[PDB]
Amino acid sequence: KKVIATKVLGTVKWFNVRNGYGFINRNDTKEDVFVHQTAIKKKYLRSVGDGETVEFDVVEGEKGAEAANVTGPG
RNA sequence: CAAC
Repeated sequence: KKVIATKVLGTVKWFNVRNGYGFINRNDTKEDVFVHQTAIKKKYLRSVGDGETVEFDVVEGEKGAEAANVTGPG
């Protein structure tokens, strides 16, 4: 729950709706961050598309950094 | 729920 960064922009590398997670590449550091489906703000009410630009917070999850509050840019 |  510890917030590391906010209003980070990134590109969805892939998001798998069967597994319910994917990875976003941060535009500011070029590092991949894990994104779980429950972290996406609202058929797939919580999903993002491969190649999409998204805005998110980076928080400290159980297994390291992860995306939170994932939305479109702006 | 950590490389599909």
